Amino acid sequence: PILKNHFRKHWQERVKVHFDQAGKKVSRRNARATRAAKIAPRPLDLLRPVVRAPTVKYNRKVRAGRGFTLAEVKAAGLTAAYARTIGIAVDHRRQNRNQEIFDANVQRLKEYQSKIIVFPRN
Amino acid sequence: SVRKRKMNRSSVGKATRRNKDKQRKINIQSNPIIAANWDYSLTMAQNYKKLGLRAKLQTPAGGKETEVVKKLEELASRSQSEREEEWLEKLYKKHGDDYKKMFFDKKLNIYQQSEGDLKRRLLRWKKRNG
Amino acid sequence: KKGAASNRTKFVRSLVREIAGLSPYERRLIDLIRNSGEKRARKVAKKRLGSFTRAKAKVEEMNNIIAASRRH
Amino acid sequence: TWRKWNVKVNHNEKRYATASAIAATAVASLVLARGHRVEKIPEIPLVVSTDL
RNA sequence: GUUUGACCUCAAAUCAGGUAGGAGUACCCGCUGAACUUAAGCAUAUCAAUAAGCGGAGGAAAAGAAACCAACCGGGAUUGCCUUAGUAACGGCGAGUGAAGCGGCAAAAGCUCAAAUUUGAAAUCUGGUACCUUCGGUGCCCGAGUUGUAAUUUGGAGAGGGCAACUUUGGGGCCGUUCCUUGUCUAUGUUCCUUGGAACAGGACGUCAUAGAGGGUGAGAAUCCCGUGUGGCGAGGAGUGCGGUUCUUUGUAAAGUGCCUUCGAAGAGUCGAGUUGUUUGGGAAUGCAGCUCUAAGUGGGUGGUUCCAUCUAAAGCUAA
RNA sequence: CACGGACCAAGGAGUCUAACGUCUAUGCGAGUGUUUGGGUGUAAAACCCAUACGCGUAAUGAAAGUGAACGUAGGUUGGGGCCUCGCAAGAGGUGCACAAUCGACCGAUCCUGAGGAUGGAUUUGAGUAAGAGCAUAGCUGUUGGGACCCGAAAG
RNA sequence: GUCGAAUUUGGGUAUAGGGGCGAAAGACUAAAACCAUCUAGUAGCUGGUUCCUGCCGAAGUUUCCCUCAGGAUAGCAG
Repeated sequence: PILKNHFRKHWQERVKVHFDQAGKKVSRRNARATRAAKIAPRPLDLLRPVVRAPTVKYNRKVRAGRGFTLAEVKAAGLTAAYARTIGIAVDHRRQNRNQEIFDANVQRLKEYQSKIIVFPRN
Repeated sequence: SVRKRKMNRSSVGKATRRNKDKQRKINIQSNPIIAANWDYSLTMAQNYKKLGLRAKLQTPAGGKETEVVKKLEELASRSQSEREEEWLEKLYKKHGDDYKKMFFDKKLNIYQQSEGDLKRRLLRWKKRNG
Repeated sequence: KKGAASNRTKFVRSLVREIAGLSPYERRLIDLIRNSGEKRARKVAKKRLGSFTRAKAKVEEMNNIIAASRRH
Repeated sequence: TWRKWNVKVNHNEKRYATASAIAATAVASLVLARGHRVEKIPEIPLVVSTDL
């Protein structure tokens, strides 16, 4: 009546068509298989925390965080430097303010520590 | 092309590498218990659930004791120097157990060490001896 | 713990302040406080420096140069 | 190259066709119309034991 | 002493040892930069922060561990994909330009200097030189260096002591496995009749098939040959990923945990302000460049309706 | 008139894509869309899928904001069908979609004075008034791209 | 005034030369060759546009936005 066509530039030079969608899925699965073949008994990814999303819109939702904290790791009963060797992602810049999020993470860490089998250095 | 045209024409020979079948099937290396029990006909995640071990700690996008006992089996299963020993010999023979006097001695406790350091090191000396 | 006091850096800044002397405008500024007062002193300082919050800290700094040099 | 090559199809429509295709494997007259020399066999759908 | 000697700065040498240029250039990082065109004729604008030109790198480059986003019940380096979304914003509000946070997912990894005395000891390093088990090590010597090389410390703090009768321990071989390169072995008709120059065709009879992919062979050949499929046996290397066996470990040596006790710095011609020019979706003046002027430490920056929140700049590295 | 056409062969011009739209087909339907990805695979095929997201299910106002049933979801006027009677014609009841007119609610818009109340009158809307859309495919239209094929006074 | 005019040219070897204004210095704003790219540069035009049959089948016009252009929108056929 509206329409805006951004074809005033030399658009025909930069046209990326993703024919390799099927090729790149295979490539990532081969990558995962290789990583799991090198990291044999371990999962494939670090233990990630539970986290509340920002903004009025999404604060209903609970999502994965980057890492726990020095606080959540200490309350679980271990050190940050040792947590990384057991494959627990640690976030130094994140803060602890909500009690429900805190306790959920501590129990996630505690249940993780019961389920694991750490190999000796010998 | 320009260079490829010559290389497909020359008597040098191509450096042909047939490394395509090796891209899919990479042998498991880091653990011999897993190396013996890994069905290569199955995938990565299928070989994890077959053994029991959790492959991804976050819940995946999409739709999804035989060996772990053997692991559990193999997982349930600092001396002193000549000069340090002879130093503790001197301290015990001159004092005995009076750690206050033992650490206030300038002649034998040349490094002005505490009482706790002395009783710990002497008990290491006493366990290795009679 | 925004600007943690740091007894040593307060000493160092004030130690260099007395040794280095004053910049030619600050040299005018301290003459201008004694003769014309803080009114015109802040006016010149604001034109010289960037903002008004700059001129506050600077004229007060120069007033402490005067407060120490004259009395104690 | 940026010609359309792959075709998006509805998923339930795709499953409609796959169900219909199974449904037509046990017709015995569509099996003869499709090709398949199926005159000298007992019954359709043809089922063999699991030992196969 | 009108002498002799320290330094400082600046030179030279076919001195000893090194290193830079050129090529390639798809992608990648910069610099520099148009026009045809399109907009109603048209200084803005548009094509376009494009092409051409110039420099600089690698297998990726760049980016990157917040002077980040937000306003939440808060998230948490970068990068990439779907989404945001032709949305917010810009624009003779015209032609047109045009994001980002959130959410999902791919992949994920963290760190290091400078600034506080090793001062019971420059603990550091390069070169020369003689040996040895040589991507190095050891001995001796000339030096660099206090205008600061080492150890400790980087905000997640951290450091010096004291207390647990608190917890732990390095390095090199050899042989296996991992990987790379390379060699070799592993099924069944050349049986009959007709056509044909020739059988690999037609027909008749059979085999092997985890092999009926392909090619060759005098026409359409699983069964003639090479191959294929399935496993087997070797050779030479790379290497520290781990599995064994084995030789070394040391010295009042190096750490970690929790508590007590005593202290405790954080990047200036930089931020900023003005200013001309460029540039952006950035009206909030978005980034940058030049020029004038030029700060502070209960600092300073960036956001949000009296204040509040969140970062730590002006130093550096880092896979996917 | 003029312009093309000596003869033959072969080549030789409404194509692809993006965006938006109509009509038709198909799947599901107040929902709908797997294919960003993940899992799986006999391996670019096929077959499964978590979390979100897109469009729709609610609009109005500049924004703050507010937010669609007095009634059997409403009365009157028509209305394919169906139902009762009619040996038939015909009469009556019920009335689907849809069309006209008088009303109820949402939104902003003034009196009433209970501060903003109960009630009063219209204006606005691509309103509510018992949903109709989402997705794929086909014919196709408009606009942007070299854009039906060849040609221009060039910077 | 009048590249007067190059006669006379082998080899080597240079410096210049396009515009209004302005005393000059300087600035406003216009508009000699070839090769390759940007470049498929711009069409209010010329030329051309590829098989068959069946059926239906116009208009060549009013009014409106004035208009030359740029065309936009009731009738006829669906």
